[PDB]
Amino acid sequence: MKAAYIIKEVQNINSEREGTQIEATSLSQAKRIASKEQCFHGTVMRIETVNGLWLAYKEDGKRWVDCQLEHHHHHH
Repeated sequence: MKAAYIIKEVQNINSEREGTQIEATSLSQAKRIASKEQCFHGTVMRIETVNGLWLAYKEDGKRWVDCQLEHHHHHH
């Protein structure tokens, strides 16, 4: 089944902008779509859920960085 993702192209890793709605059948496929859709040299592509959770992002010339998906809990 397709899932909804949001792809953002941002100037800086810790920047926020409106993204674009995509559908993809896996996170792997969403990453392929996001890299293909990059419009500007030197920006960061980020994949989020519709609820705004960071899933992964990629700077130019670097590999995808996968982000932590679970809510925090106390370890002590």
